[PDB]
Amino acid sequence: NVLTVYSPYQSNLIRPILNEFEKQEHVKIEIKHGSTQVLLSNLHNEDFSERGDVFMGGVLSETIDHPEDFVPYQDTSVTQQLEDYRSNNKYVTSFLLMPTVIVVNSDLQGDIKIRGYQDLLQPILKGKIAYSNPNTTTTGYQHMRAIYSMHHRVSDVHQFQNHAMQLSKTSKVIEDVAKGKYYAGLSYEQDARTWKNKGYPVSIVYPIEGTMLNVDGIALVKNAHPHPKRKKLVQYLTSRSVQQRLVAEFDAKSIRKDVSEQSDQSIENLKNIPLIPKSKLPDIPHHKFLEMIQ
Repeated sequence: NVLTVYSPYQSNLIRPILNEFEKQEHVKIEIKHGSTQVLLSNLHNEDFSERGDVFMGGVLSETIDHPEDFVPYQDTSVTQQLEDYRSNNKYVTSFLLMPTVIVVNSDLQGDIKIRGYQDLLQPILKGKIAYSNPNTTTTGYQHMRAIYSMHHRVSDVHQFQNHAMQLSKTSKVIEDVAKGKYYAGLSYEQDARTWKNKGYPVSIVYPIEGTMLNVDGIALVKNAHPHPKRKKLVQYLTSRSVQQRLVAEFDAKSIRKDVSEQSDQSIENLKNIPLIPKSKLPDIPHHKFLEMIQ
């Protein structure tokens, strides 16, 4: 009896973690891959009997437009989760924290000042910075929410979109910035660090106006025959020892109170990041926000 997991994460990065669960619980996991929104849409158009069991990863509490596709579940670990990033919606369990960032090509930058979104509007940068399509990528979507949160003006989003090139994939932003095609781009910490660590001249900037923190989540999928091990998979992924392993192996921060941000790589501490005031984060459904800025 196969346990089926939807995940927007690259399989090569989640396989070691899930393989340990496979051994512990004597179950085979099958992973369906794609972008967050492709997976959510295919899941939506699947019959109950063909749906998988768990949606693992992605900013689910900001992108799920069909809560009816998921099963309310409150994880054992929630009382041990950071209070500010606890889901607040019954069908998502918060899992990891990931800052969105501006990436800057430090060879190209010279004397150009870039501390946040409004610096990206300088004339010297016109047409020479990049972001990813917010309608199809979670990273583009989150960045447009961040820009909207500065003054709650759609016109700020449109202004930025008249200054920056839109790319079809988030991975193209960091690659094209790293390789010198653009001065700067809108990305997220893991991608930025990945390419920085390859040796490219990538500087990481947390937008001073306000930095959007991605809360990745896990959700149980509503299907006809739920796998008996699926809740144990959620508990496993939010357990202290797995969360410790994720902070140590990735440029992500744990959702847990009792897990430290210390890790042998490059990472700023949350307390030093200029996060968007909570009373600023637009409380707008995914599809409605995209219609707002269309």
